[PDB]
Amino acid sequence: PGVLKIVKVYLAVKRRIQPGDKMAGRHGNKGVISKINPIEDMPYDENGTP
Amino acid sequence: GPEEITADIPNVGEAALSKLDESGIVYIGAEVTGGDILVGKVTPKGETQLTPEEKLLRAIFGEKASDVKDSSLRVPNGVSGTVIDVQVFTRDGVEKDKR
Amino acid sequence: VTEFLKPRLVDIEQVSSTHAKVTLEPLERGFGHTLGNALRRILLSSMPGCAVTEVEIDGVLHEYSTKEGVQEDILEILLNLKGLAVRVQGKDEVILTLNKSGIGPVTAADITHDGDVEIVKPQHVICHLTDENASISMRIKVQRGRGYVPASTRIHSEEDERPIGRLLVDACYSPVERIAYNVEAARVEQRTDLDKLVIEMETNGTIDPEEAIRRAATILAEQLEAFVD
Amino acid sequence: SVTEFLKPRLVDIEQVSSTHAKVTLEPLERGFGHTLGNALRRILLSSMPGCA
Repeated sequence: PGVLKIVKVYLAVKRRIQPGDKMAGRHGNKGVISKINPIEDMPYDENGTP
Repeated sequence: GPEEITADIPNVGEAALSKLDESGIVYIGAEVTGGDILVGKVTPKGETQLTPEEKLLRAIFGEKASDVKDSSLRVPNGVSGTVIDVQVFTRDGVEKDKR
Repeated sequence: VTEFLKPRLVDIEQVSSTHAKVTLEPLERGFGHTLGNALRRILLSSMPGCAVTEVEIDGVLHEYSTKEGVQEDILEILLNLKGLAVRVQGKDEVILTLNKSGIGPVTAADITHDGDVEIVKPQHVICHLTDENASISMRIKVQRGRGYVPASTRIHSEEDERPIGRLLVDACYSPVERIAYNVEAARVEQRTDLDKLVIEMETNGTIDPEEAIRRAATILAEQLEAFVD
Repeated sequence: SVTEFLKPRLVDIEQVSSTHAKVTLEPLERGFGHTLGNALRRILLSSMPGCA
């Protein structure tokens, strides 16, 4: 009786990682996102795989 | 008087109404940045006397009369993003069905 | 200099259309690997590539929904088209229009192919519709960019614009995104021993391996010029 | 600059003495300062001609 009508509005938000995130692993291991450098900084593999 | 969603918010910015559909609510899928107002309900406000000062105010600007308190739905702080869809439920006896 | 033995790029074999294996003459060690790493950084950094800038699709106007006959979501179609790659002419900011109907498989042929735009994978998937009555028609502006950008980055640039219907997305704008710098001691017999370097570029096809390599080297030289001051 | 950014303008170098010094560069591009610094170190070390 209080409201003759009700209107629900739904909004969906995307989400990428941010500095300081919470990594998880079923091996129990937990990780906190520290820093991401330019892919140059990553050591190159024998095939150059950074 | 019930708070009716008709985008008829007294003293409302034009851009604020520019998003709300005629149903007070807004179009669908529309994205909101910051604290955007989506559904503008018009909660009734109290009335007054002749108030010749307010009579002159009505003769100049008018259309407000301090009679409809703004029950408009504005986006929460730190909340901004895409509105996937919405749902509206009206009690028996009310079937505006604007959207 | 003292018998510097200046090298020269040679035996440039384009392994693919978007990849290449380019060698060069021998040069003294301690810098050749460093030269390759700096070149990989500069080309990876200053990677001007033609990508998709803005989109407009008739059926999908605002954010995320499904229409009859449609298969992939607005962002899912965004990725699917991003699954294809774009190479532009000297003028960027080109506008492509993907319009099609029927029941056939989705391919990159059925898009607005003009002189300022090159399409490589004419077998790129765009989520073929299942209804004959369904008729895809989306016009998208494709620009050349140099680096990644947030999708929210362009928020203020178009406050009134980019209304519901107008679409803007984030991007990486890295023309190459796959290049390894391997330094090997070879190609020096008469003079002092020097390292022969082979470069295996792998790009998106927007730029040629040789042209991009030359551009990165010019940028590196220009930067080293400031080191004199 | 096709991601050409720019080149560190300010090149102030502070020398404590004739045998010890420190040099600072203005803003170079992300990774560009680091890659260039590593390259210059590798060059100046792996190649520093002179008489002795």
